[PDB]
Amino acid sequence: GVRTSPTGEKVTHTGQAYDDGDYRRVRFSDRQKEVNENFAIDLIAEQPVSEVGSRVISCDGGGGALGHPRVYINLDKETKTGTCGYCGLQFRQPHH
Amino acid sequence: ASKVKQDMPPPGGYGPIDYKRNLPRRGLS
Amino acid sequence: LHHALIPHGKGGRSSVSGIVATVFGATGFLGRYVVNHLGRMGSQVIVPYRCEPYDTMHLRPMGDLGQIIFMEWNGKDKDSIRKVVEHSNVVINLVGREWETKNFDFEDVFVKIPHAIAQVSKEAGVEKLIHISHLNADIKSPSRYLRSKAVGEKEVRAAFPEATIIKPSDIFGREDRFLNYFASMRWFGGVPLISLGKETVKQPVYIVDVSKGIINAIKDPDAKGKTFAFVGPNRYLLFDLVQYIFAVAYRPFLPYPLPHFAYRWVGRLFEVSPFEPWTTRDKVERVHMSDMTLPHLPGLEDLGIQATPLELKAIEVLRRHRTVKPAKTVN
Amino acid sequence: NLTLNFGPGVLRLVMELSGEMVRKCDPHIGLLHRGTEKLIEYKTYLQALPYFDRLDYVSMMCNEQAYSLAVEKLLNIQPPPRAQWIRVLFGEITRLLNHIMAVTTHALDIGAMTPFFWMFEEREKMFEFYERVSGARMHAAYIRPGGVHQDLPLGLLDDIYEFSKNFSFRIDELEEMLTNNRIWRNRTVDIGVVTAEDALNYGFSGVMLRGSGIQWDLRKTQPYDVYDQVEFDVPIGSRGDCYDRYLCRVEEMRQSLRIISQCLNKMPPGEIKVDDAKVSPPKRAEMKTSMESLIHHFKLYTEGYQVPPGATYTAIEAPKGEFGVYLVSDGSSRPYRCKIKAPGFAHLAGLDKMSKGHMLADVVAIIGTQDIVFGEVDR
Amino acid sequence: ASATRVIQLLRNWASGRDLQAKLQLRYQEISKRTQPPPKLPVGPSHKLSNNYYCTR
Amino acid sequence: ELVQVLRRGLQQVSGHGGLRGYLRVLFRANDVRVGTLVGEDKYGNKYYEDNKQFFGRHRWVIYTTEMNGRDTFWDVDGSMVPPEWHRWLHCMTDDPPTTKPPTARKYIWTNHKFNVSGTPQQYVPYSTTRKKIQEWVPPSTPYK
Amino acid sequence: TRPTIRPRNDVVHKQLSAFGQYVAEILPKYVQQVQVSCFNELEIFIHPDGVIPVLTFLRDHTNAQFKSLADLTAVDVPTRQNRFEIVYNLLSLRFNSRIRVKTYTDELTPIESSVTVYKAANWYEREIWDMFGVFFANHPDLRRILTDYGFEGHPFRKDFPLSGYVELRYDDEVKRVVAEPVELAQEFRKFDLNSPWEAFPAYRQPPE
Amino acid sequence: QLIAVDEKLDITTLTGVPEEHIKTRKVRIFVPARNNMQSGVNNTKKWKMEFDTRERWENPLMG
Amino acid sequence: GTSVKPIFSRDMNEAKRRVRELYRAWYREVPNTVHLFQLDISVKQGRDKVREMFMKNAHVTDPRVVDLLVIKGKMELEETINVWKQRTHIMRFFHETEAPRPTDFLSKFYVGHDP
Amino acid sequence: SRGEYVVAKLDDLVNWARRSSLWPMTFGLACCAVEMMHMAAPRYDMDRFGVVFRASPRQSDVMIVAGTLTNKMAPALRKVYDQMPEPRYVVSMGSCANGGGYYHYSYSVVRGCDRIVPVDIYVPGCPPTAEALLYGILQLQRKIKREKRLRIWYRR
Amino acid sequence: TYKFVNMREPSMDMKSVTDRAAQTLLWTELVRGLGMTLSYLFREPATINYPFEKGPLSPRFRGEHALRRYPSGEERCIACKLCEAVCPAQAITIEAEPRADGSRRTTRYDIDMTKCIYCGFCQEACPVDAIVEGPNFEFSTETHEELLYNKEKLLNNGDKWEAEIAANIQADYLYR
Ligand SMILES: CCCCCCCCCCCCCCCCC[C@@H](O)O[C@H](CO[C@H](O)CCCCCCCCCCCCCCC)COP(=O)(O)OCC[N+](C)(C)C
Ligand SMILES: NC(=O)C1=CN([C@@H]2O[C@H](COP(=O)(O)OP(=O)(O)OC[C@H]3O[C@@H](n4cnc5c(N)ncnc54)[C@H](OP(=O)(O)O)[C@@H]3O)[C@@H](O)[C@H]2O)C=CC1
Ligand code: SF4
Ligand code: SF4
Ligand code: SF4
Ligand SMILES: [Zn+2]
Repeated sequence: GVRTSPTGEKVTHTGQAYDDGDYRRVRFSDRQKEVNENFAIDLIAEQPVSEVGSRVISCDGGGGALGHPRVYINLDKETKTGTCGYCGLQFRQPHH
Repeated sequence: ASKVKQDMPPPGGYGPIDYKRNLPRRGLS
Repeated sequence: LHHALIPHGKGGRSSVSGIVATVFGATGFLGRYVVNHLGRMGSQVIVPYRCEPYDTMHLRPMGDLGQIIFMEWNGKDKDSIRKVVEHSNVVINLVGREWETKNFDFEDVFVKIPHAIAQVSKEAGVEKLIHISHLNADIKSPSRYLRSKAVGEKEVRAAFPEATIIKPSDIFGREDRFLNYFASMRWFGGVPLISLGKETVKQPVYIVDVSKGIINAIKDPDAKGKTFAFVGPNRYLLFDLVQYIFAVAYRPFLPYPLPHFAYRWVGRLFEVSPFEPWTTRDKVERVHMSDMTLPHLPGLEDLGIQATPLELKAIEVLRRHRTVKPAKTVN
Repeated sequence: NLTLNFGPGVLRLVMELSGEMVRKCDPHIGLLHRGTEKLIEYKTYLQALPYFDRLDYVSMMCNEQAYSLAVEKLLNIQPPPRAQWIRVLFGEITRLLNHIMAVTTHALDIGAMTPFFWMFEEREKMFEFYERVSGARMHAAYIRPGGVHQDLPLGLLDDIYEFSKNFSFRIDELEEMLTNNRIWRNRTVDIGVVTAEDALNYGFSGVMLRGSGIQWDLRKTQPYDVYDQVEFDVPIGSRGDCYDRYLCRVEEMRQSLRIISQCLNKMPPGEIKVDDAKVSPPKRAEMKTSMESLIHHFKLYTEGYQVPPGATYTAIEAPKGEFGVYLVSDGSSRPYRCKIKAPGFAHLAGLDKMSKGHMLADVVAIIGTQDIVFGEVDR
Repeated sequence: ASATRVIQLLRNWASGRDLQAKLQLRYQEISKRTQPPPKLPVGPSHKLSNNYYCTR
Repeated sequence: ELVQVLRRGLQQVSGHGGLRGYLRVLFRANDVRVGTLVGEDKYGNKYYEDNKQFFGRHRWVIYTTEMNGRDTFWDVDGSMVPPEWHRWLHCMTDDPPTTKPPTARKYIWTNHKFNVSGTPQQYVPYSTTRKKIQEWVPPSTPYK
Repeated sequence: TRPTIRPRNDVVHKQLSAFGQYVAEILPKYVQQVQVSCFNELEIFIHPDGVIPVLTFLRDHTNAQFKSLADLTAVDVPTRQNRFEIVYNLLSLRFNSRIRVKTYTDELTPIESSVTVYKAANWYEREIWDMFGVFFANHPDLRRILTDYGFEGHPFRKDFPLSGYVELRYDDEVKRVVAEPVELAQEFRKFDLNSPWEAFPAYRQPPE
Repeated sequence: QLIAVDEKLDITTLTGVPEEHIKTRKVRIFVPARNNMQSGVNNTKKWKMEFDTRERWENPLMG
Repeated sequence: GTSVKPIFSRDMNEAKRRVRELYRAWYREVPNTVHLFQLDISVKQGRDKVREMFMKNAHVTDPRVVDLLVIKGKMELEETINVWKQRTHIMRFFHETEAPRPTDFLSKFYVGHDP
Repeated sequence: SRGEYVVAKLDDLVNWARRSSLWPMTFGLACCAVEMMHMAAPRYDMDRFGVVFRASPRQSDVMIVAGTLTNKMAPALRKVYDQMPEPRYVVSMGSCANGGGYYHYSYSVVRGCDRIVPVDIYVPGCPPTAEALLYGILQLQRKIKREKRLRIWYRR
Repeated sequence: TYKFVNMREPSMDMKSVTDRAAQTLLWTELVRGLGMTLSYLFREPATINYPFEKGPLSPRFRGEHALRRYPSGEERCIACKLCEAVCPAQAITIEAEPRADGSRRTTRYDIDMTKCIYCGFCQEACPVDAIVEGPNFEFSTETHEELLYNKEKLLNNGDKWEAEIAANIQADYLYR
């Protein structure tokens, strides 16, 4: 989800870009600015919300011991969905 | 269920390992 | 003052001085000293080069990590000048050559290139421009070098009305072409001087003095549209100056008077060679010509610098020329 | 009487010579002083472990073991038996590496350069063993103050056995090149003779003692880990010169092969670090499944384990001699003081006496026979 | 080793040892670079009872 | 004997596609060995093996003559090998990526790049964080 | 005690305690304290005046004959009136034993050099002088051994900063290596790791 | 054997500290306050001496 | 009371005698050091530097501190005479690459926060 | 033109000659030197590339700084660098020489050898493997191949 | 037990003395050494054909650092700063803040590769396998600046090497 600054530089996923009067831009002339094109926030926003018929669900990020520490997520609040604090996957109970 | 599997010597051990100096005499008086 | 350009630290290698300087001609003799003085106090230096990267390698340790940026350029192209001076608030012009090549004469080096640099810097919004000419620059000088310098001053002032013009007088130093040229005459035996070197008076100036003067002119707020003359403390007749130089080098001195016309012919022969010439018609005329006196021009003392006499640095320059009685001065 | 300053491992040597004779030899050191002992005071014990790899670079594994033993003694814990056996096996491999380096370099300086290449092929194979067990060829950080970091991969013992059953022929080739060569004997025999009393008083250790006939070896006298469960002989010299020390070193390599064979055949099963999560970090799966394991992992990798207050002097029989650590803990997770004792320090301090009345070219042989690595000496 | 018989005899005579028995170049006798997974047993403190930390 | 090694040399000559290919491989890799083709790279690199050579010489790569944008006929370097063949070639595994391919991920680069030091594509470090202190903006209207 | 705990050795503990009492009895003029640690290490705390006698005794007595000097070093403890503690580690091959001898000094009080007892001390004391500034009287030639020539201060002192006061670079104007005040592009990050909730109750101090 | 000289101790000329890091510095001697996030009091037992805070700035490269 | 063990000198007079001996040795050595290291300074300013270094410690009234300083100065002279120092070590006494630090209040106020 | 086409051929020939025989003088300061010694070992055989083993400083072409550079050591390294014939290059090997490494915050360590001499190639690693150092040497060869002294002279 | 290395007495009978004289005059042991060198000349050299052939490595080998992500494409790093805490060289600099969606993520993750000792303590301290030491070792550089990696460089390295990194982790994770 790379954007472009009004000056012409690519805005990184952290949102950094030298302002127009910034001299430090001179470091990128005759060279390039290293920007990662895969934005994690957009990529995790694309994962569908899992439908589970349980009040509490466990998440380890997948892969067993190759994931993250296993955590338990409560799904009592119907207004929002449960989100893993490590991985960002979303879980929800089947309303209606 | 599955048993333990780690790096171990083979059953009966390894073959003997030479360490003594070997400087043979070719032979001529 | 653009917060990123607010000075920080204690004026050292990893400090921030708030100076972004593009130094044209930084790969030369005065360029290394200017870059070293800029980098030792924590400024960012853009060094435009036209030679081989290998020849600029010696400037790399003069700054902290990321404080020296090397950029390709050429004087015939305004776009390279633009891209090299886009982000600087200081531009220093040090481009010069003591001989004419098949690709660049004195007009290109001292008039067209300085004018292009000044025009592009003015369009780019550079705050300060510092241009170097000669003390003996005038439009009626016999030598084309000096005449070009006079023309260059006029065009730099026209393009950048707030430019600081600095007029040194025969800088001497470890990599100079003054003391080394006079001491390099040992190979040809007796030294040849027009009229036995008794008619021309020189006022040489130390290299570190000139570099510190440029730095302090950058620092000085009211030195915008001024013209400075950087000269040494003492004036010498050329004969006794060369005698002192040879005495310091422990070399035998055999000066013989030579006809001006004869000297010119000798200079011309050196010029034809593809490699850099030891002497040129313009060089012999420039060293035979006496140093001007401009008391009305602000000097090095006006920048808080006490000029160092040649007697303290002559040993440093001339020790490598070997294998006590300082000269008399006229003031 | 002419004075020469042979300047810049990296060594500065100021000598006064009367003709060909060496009248005085003065080593100037500190060209590799990095202030390791002061830097250690700003690290946790785990963070301080990798400095010992860099102390004596030729034999990285042994320094790890000495530091781990000191920390274990201060912690009042002991490593599991399999960890001890792995430690001793890799210490003997480390000894072989150091011995090859010391012998080949000594020969190379002496002007014989062929065995350097011949045995550096074997050194490369042992570097492969290091890398397979730890991921690094030489700066390993494998031996930890709770045991070892990781278990051996499933095919390492077989490859070590295959390597070790061919090494005696390489030693025999080195001897064929060196031991009976008359030039080598003339360069080494009766050079740098030191008496037993002088060696003891000057602080010498290791081969520098055993070349003079002193029957002393820390693995026999003051065994650590499992060295009391292995059988080997201690080579002893008779004349205290360079030739006897070379023979002792060559013999030691053969003994190391013997010990390696015993270690291979008697490697036990079990865990590789102490089953105490307040000292050794837990397994990854436990850290990702158990609350206590995650807490202990977090604390051991952020604060580190606290060592009870006290001071110890722990020494091991290193390839270059007695290598020791004087460790002072104030009760926190950072050592208060860590003084490193290096054998080469005393050996270089004795170089002046050892080179009395010799040629200038004998100084090179004496420096080679002292087995001097600069990083340990300067620290 | 892909060495001719005559060269093997010459090198054996020159060295005085039988080189083929103990070669210094690795061959198929070494272990495979792909290995089965391990199991890595647990230590003595992995008991579920009678394992209070104050006793160890 | 001698005739066997002579025949093996002539067979090495013939197995590279004649004298032209033999000279090409000789002047590009300083080697004329022939092995079974293990694999072909999407950038043009070829990967061969020969288990009869000693460990270290039993696997090798013949580099492509044209990677992303440069003529690599003479200027080859180790960073031109993609990660899967990198794992195979350094003996980190016994299985080539042809027999078992690496797991496919959307974020994994579809085009491997070599070392781009000394090139306009080189990496330039910079701070990735935002301004910490915001300066007060004076008003644009005159006060009196 | 279970397999994770280091085993004890009461025999060596008794032997070291008895020999410590023996040494203290023989030289009451200098021995201030005798201790044996729980991992069987014997230390003898002496007055600074007794460095030459005690060491000589431990080297030459038929029942001691500690003929090897393993290490000699100093420890800096700024809270003490006598700032530096001098530690001698001695090894006896005849009895296969080790001993530690401790004394103290401050910035200005010299300590007698022990090169006459052990030659190995010659460099060790030099290193101490370099790192802590402790002067040794009657040293054959006392000078810096580890620091650069002209280095100011003693780095191993606690109050000496980790990065020092000066750093070196090459200057082209003077064409040589020069020394300037230190300036770090990234300052060393000081970590506060010590936790509350004391770890070892057996070392608790009285609350005074 | 004893001088018995009467003067306050001063070792400034022997420590190698530069001049402007002796007279311009202001040390603080204090018992550190307890971290309010925790109840443990083991970090409030000893006295600490620390120096006055000086300037810290941003590296133009890497920030 | 306040009885302390001596280093070399019992009272200040012996300390000043040692100081004068060291000063004589340095003064004698300066010209040879200038010639041997090919220094571009003069003998006069080298002796001025020696005088300045001696005067830096003129306020010491403790004989133990005095003869410890004498020991350090003798070590420095030993390093200089034996040519264990290089030209850079000798020239470090002059601080030729350091820009001067102004002392007045206004300049310090302008450059930054450091007193 | 002939002039511009001739200078290119001569530049190619001189570059090939210079990069095909690189004679290094090795400053074996610390553990990195050991890996350097493993690159001269038979497995890698630096000599087979034209890179001679243990060249003299007066006839050396590239300086390899392999290990930590202390303050006590820096002037001698600078002096050795100043004594090298003009076509000289510097290769910084290892983290210590690159930026100070593990002893970066030390009172007695130069924080990177580029504070003393200019550096052409930085080889990362602690230590870099002999293979990594060989890669750095080949990278220096490519960098030498890329340079063009005669074209700059002709155009100037 | 102990062994004597040089405790042999030469025989003094006429035959042994004549044998030693023959060795002295006819240079027998020097010829033996020549034979050893000659035998070594005729065996196969141990040189490999770099860069076409590479030295053997292990899945545990530590190379250039990389930041990995989950299969969904979101980064694994959650800014716990354990790698920064454990780093023996203080080579890691981390700054973090809540993301636009409230996630705990880094805004700065720098590794000074010229301070790094490549010990691998960071990758074992990491609770989520976010920072790893990948298999690449051929990343030499022409300038000091390009060895000061920021977060973008490390994420690019991860995306570049993920296949091999994941294979190595699959090979070695049962030992960790
Ligand atoms: C008789 C008169 C003599 C006068 C003086 C002449 C001195 C001798 C000069 C003749 C020597 C011929 C030069 C040989 C160069 C060819 C080498 C070629 O194969 O190199 C390749 C070609 O690259 C370059 O294009 C070669 C440029 C060399 C010059 C080309 C021809 C110039 C000859 C002009 C001579 C005129 C002399 C005029 C003055 C008298 C690149 O390989 P490289 O990258 O390295 O290696 C990579 C490593 N790998 C292979 C393992 C992957
Ligand atoms: N005695 C003295 O030195 C005096 C000098 N000055 C003036 O001071 C300035 C600096 O002097 P100095 O350092 O001796 O000069 P140098 O000859 O040492 O160097 C001049 C610089 O300008 C560059 N340059 C020259 N010609 C061109 C061109 N056609 N295109 C692009 N760049 C070019 C050179 O780069 P490259 O190396 O790539 O050619 C070089 O770096 C000069 O302009 C001179 O007029 C004034 C009075 C006295
Ligand atoms: S860079 Fe690493 S391996 Fe090399 S000397 Fe320094 S610490 Fe040792
Ligand atoms: S490998 Fe070690 S030194 Fe390098 S970043 Fe990781 S923890 Fe720090
Ligand atoms: S890389 Fe791993 S250890 Fe480091 S901050 Fe991120 S999650 Fe924590
Ligand atoms: Zn999850």
